[PDB]
Amino acid sequence: PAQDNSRFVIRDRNWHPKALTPDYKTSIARSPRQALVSIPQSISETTGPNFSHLGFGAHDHDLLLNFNNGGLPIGERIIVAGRVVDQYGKPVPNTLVEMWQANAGGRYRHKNDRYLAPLDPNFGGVGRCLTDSDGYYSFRTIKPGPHPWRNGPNDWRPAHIYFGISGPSIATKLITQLYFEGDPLIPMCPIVKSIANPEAVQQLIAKLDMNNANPMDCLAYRFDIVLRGQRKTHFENC
Amino acid sequence: PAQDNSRFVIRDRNWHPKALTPDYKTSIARSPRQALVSIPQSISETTGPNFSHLGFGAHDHDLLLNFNNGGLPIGERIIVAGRVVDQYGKPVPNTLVEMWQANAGGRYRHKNDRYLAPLDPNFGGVGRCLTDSDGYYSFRTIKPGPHPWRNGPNDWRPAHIYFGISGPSIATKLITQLYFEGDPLIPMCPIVKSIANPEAVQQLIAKLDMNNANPMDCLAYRFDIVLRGQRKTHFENC
Amino acid sequence: PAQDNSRFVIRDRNWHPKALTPDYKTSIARSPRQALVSIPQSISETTGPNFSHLGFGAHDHDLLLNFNNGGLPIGERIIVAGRVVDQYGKPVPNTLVEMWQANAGGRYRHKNDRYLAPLDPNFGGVGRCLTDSDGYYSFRTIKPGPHPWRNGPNDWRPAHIYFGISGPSIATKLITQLYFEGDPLIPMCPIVKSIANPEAVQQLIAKLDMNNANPMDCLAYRFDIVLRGQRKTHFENC
Amino acid sequence: PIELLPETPSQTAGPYVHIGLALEAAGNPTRDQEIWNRLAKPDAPGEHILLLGQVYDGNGHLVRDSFLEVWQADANGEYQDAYNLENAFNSFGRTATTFDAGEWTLHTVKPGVVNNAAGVPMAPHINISLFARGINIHLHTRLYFDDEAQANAKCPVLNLIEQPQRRETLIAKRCEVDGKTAYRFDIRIQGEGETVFFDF
Amino acid sequence: PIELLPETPSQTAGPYVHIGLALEAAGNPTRDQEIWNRLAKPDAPGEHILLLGQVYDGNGHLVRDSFLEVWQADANGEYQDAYNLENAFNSFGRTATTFDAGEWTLHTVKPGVVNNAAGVPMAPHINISLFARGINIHLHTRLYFDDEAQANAKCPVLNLIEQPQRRETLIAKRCEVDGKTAYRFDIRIQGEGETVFFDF
Amino acid sequence: PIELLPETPSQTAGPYVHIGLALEAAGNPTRDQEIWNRLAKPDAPGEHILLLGQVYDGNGHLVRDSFLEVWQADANGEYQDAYNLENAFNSFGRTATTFDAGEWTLHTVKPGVVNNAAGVPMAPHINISLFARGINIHLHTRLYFDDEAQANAKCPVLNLIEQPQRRETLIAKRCEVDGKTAYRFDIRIQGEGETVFFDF
Amino acid sequence: PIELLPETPSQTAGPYVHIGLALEAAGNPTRDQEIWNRLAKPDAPGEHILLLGQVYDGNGHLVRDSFLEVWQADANGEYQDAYNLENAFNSFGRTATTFDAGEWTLHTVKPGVVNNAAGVPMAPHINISLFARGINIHLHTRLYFDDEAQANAKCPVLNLIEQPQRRETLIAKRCEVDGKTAYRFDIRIQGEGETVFFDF
Ligand SMILES: [Fe+3]
Ligand SMILES: [Fe+3]
Ligand SMILES: [Fe+3]
Ligand SMILES: [Fe+3]
Repeated sequence: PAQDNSRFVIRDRNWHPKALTPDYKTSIARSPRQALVSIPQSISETTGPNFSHLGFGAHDHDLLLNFNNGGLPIGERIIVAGRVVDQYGKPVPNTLVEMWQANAGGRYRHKNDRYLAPLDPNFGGVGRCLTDSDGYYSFRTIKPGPHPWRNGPNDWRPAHIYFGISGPSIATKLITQLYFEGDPLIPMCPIVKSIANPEAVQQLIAKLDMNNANPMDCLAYRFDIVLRGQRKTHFENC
Repeated sequence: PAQDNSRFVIRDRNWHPKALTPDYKTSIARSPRQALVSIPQSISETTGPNFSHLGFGAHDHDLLLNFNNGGLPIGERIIVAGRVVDQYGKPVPNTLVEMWQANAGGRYRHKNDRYLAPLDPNFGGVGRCLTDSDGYYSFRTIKPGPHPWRNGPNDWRPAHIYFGISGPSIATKLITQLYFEGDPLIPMCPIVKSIANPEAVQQLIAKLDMNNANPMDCLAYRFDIVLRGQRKTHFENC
Repeated sequence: PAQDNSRFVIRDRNWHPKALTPDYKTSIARSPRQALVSIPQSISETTGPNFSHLGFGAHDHDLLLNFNNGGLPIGERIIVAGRVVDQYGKPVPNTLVEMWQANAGGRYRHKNDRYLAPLDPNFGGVGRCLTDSDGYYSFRTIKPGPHPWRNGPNDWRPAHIYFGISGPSIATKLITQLYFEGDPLIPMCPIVKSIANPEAVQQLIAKLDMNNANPMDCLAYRFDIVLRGQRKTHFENC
Repeated sequence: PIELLPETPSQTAGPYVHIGLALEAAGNPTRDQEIWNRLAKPDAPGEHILLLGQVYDGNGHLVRDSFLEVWQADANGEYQDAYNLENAFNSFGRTATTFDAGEWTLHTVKPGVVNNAAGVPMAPHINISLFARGINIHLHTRLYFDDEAQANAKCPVLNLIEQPQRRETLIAKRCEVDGKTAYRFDIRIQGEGETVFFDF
Repeated sequence: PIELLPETPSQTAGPYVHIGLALEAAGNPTRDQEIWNRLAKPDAPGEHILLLGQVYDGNGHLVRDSFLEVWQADANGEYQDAYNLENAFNSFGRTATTFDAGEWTLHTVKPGVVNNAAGVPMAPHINISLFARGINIHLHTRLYFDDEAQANAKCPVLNLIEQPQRRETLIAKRCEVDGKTAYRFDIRIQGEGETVFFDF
Repeated sequence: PIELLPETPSQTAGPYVHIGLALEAAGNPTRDQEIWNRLAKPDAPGEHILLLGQVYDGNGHLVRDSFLEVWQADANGEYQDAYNLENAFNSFGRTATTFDAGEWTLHTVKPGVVNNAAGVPMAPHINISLFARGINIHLHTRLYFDDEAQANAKCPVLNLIEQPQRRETLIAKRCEVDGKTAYRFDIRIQGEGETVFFDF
Repeated sequence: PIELLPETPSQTAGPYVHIGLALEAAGNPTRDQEIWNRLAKPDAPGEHILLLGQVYDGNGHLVRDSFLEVWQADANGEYQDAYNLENAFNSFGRTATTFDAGEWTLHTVKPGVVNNAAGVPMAPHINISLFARGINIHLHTRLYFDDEAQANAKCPVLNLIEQPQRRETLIAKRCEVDGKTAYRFDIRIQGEGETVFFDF
């Protein structure tokens, strides 16, 4: 079974977005009004699932092939790759990285999305993988299109891919969104701007990575992820 | 008795901390949601107690001697001294200055403080004096230690001494906290940061004062206090 | 036995303090007036003791428990931790780190210290450990207080902990003093100022390390130590 | 414009305020002379009354660690500023909520009427300043009396509160404690029935 | 001070979280292996229980797009981190509220007692992380059980909640659903009866 | 040019060095194992000798608070680096001046000859590092023996000292203490008869 | 930290100091009242004594242009600050060494014992400040008396001089000059027998 043998650096909740960010209108009614209650780390918080033996399908990381209905999806072929490390710079190997996104036109394969841009019959928009023994992950996909949403009267999300990362414990688990280098929608988005610190916003912007591209084939973007620093316990209960 | 013969410069409530400063968690439920109601100064507000006839014990200003249970307290021997003036620079003489603090390890002599750092059998942590005829006050004490508190999961107050100053009226009365020059905890503290303006925060930082030290004995810190400016009434009721 | 198989980068004796620094008065009569004589490295200088087989007590690194006379010492509970590396950045594992200090009030447990600040019956002021296999060391202690000394008429040492580090040879062995981030006494001290280069002084200032703190318990400071670079011999005797 | 020296900024009095300002309550030994909650000797002129109250946060929960300073005219409408434990009456006092029950008490006399700066009579009132953990700058309020309805209706300070409903939050309720005349003044810092707080 | 690499900042999981993390709930085809809401197979030791609940916003309206992750000890009080669909028990699961099914469910066993880091027993609990549109960083809470009153009263984590009334928000209500033992645990994100959320 | 990480700068060991490094001398309790001044058990191979000396400042006054570390080959010319209180011989030790008389002592064996890096034999020597209040970076020296005159005259390290007169400062004087073979090595930090100090 | 106005920096009094401060010694006309070397008129109580001395530089050569100021208690141990040429005793005086007269003199009484700030008696002493060409800031010293050995051994100021040999530099030697009691006090600014100089 899992053991309590590590502690995780406390989150900076002014680096993350706060709960109440009213320009993102849905946050107004979905933010707690009472303060969070701080509790000490116990085995409940410092452990979590390890997915080394989850069974992955051959194409689970390849969105060009994992919704194949007779053709390739339309849109900008890209590799999205990166490393997961903790705040001490230590790689996070064999960790679960899940991602999902709209198609090249900003349309999601969900019944609730009625945006007029069409679905792509060969694109589903869902990926997963484990990081390797050195902390690296890789997906192949179509660059998602921006899409409009019912916030302000003319609001458009920048192109984005959602990411979920498990890490070593439930204390490290994170959902975030990847944006793309240069996108002029980034500075305008009230969801991006839920993050108060502009330096923190920059951490979510994937960089064009020509070094990792396949010539005559696909481009590549690099998105590195930093989870809470993990340290051994010291001088406790004495 | 007291008479109404002066007016006090209106407070700048953007220089003071605002009531609602949610990173200081207890302020969320203890801040009014309605606006303060402005009222004109009358004799009720422009008068207040004077403590010239309060009887002070010999050691009331000397925390090294006022909780003597067989020895001296452990910790950094310091004089804390300064001048109380109003905003026009006028000294405020014969005014009550009270102070209280934790011991060298950040433990308070209060039944509600269960921090594991020990009490000091020769330290109580409370002082009082009057300013002299030129507005100066002086205490002798131990430099308090920082101490953890149940706000965020790893929050620590900088070393601090609480001050209360009466001044000429109930309109001038103030409670504040003194911090110490260079303490790296100051920029991190959500109570310090309840003050929005960095220049106001600087006003709470006592400076090392080698000129006032007793060689081979104790160091000294200087903390000057500025109360609301007092002026005569003019052109009223005409 | 030991063998001569490495060379150590020559010391920069303008980065270190010089011998004669007259504002530190005792250095005037305890500094050589003749130049040091340079000698080449031999097995006598490039070897030294290793302490892997020295027996350490359970609390040798823990000054909160190693002088226990019925309670805890009074003062600011802190971890002091860091890494010992050489100038090429290589960790120095299994090396002896010794430290000693005054108590919270600047009083040393030494028969020759008659400063009027009291001794703490539960504080001794001495620690030792070995660095681990990755070069890291850790102590738990009380933050020492500044203390006056008979140099100029009103001289005060900043809060400081003495360190001794063995390293791989007698050529690497060092004694130094750790100071604490922000202490306003640092720029004023003639012993600190024995070091001519301000950048070298910065190398002795331990930084507050909230990431390593135990919430509701103790703070932490980080002090990394750099010993002379070690290289293999090359092209000798040919 | 003309900018004077800035005032020293306020900070919270913190959860351990009572060790500097309410020593009995901290669980600590007192000094020979303490500033506390008995404003009137038995020989003081006027109607001797008990004041008491509880303090509530925005969730309706008791604030058990609050500290209050009061300032009031004597029964003859005079502010007695020369503070002295030997005085028949002190216009100034201090109190704090008990930690178990949260209730503060003050022993005093009903204040006489004083005029505002324009010469208009104010209804009998106690000036209160509230301090506590979570309160970054103290809150000013006034305690008026429910058996002074005629004077209250004409008070130039109460009439600066735009809404009659909010004026009601400052009116203490006559009651009896141990058979003796008392007035209860509860303070609600936030939310339903929020007490009026002043700036001046 | 020592400043480490900053953590990647959180963002909302958004309205379409189920397409990535709750494929069946999204009404989309599933892969061969999915992480879902059945922590216990019938053969798992312990008391088999159904958990269910609804999630409400600050206006008291149902949240029909939430995503929940849970982490709990087995019946013996051990956390099982080796996630495998072949296991009779996994400590980790996922569930969701959707337009068609506004009430999430989990099929599990009652967790055994786990000590905190100081060796003090915590009352039986399930750790929950809540994600949704409008939630910028996920909310952490704990589900405790109303039939563990004695343990709940002594739990060092529940006792860090200053107000007893707020502790009640974390206590799930035992019932029966289709003749099997169940507990209902509703979450109120904001306002009246607001659920306690943790930071650690 | 290539600039490596700078070395941590030295500071004085201070007047209270003995509390960290010479606990007996500080007047303090010792730990189970201490690194001190008896390098050789009685069974150690070689000629057992006492070393002793006093340390003088530039005014000719005793340095009463000095701390010395020594490093020497065993009698067979081997450096024993695996420090252990159970060893017959340790190549490393520590000593300190007594505060009343100022005299340090070491119990050891006469070191055997070792070669320099060019393969040339060095005369028998003890490497010494001197620390004290007033000494900002420790002083390195060597103790050689006056009954090794032939070897001393050919030592490639002694011959790096330009002046014969200065070479004499490193030659310890054979004597007898309690009837036992000893060598006295006084150090003069500054001025007349200043001891040679090395850099390497 | 708190930084006050800086003190005006010292400079040497220069080769012609006597024209400003020692007019007779400069061989120049004097004014009606001069501050000079006769602290005691014949009628002053106490033991009348002559003090004399020479001043030497670091090469052992006479300083023939020095200027000295002295401050001492009267025979009762009281400092008399009301300087007046009519007084039988003044606590302050001036003297000099010149080309014609290389040995300064003072005519005074032996000072009584004065306590330090902790109430501990200091041995009888004269405070001296020495100025000259080549001296950038004046040198402070004290003249004590060789016939006060018991008091000197207990003086809290002499005992702050770490080395007993240096304490001897402050002890003036009793003699007789023209049949009257005298003490010789030579000052050596630098080198062999260097006089102790103070900072306060
Ligand atoms: Fe505090
Ligand atoms: Fe989206
Ligand atoms: Fe020291
Ligand atoms: Fe000139």
